Amino acid sequence: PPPPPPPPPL
Amino acid sequence: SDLPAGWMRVQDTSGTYYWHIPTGTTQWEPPGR
Repeated sequence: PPPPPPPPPL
Repeated sequence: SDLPAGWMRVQDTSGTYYWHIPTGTTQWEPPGR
């Protein structure tokens, strides 16, 4: 399946 | 559709952030309307 959205900034 | 073209709202445990699909940018600040 398509990957999870990118993570947010730190 | 309440965000500028290309943006989506993502929820995580700490809150909601924003993802710009064309670039892969993510940010905490709302990208506008």
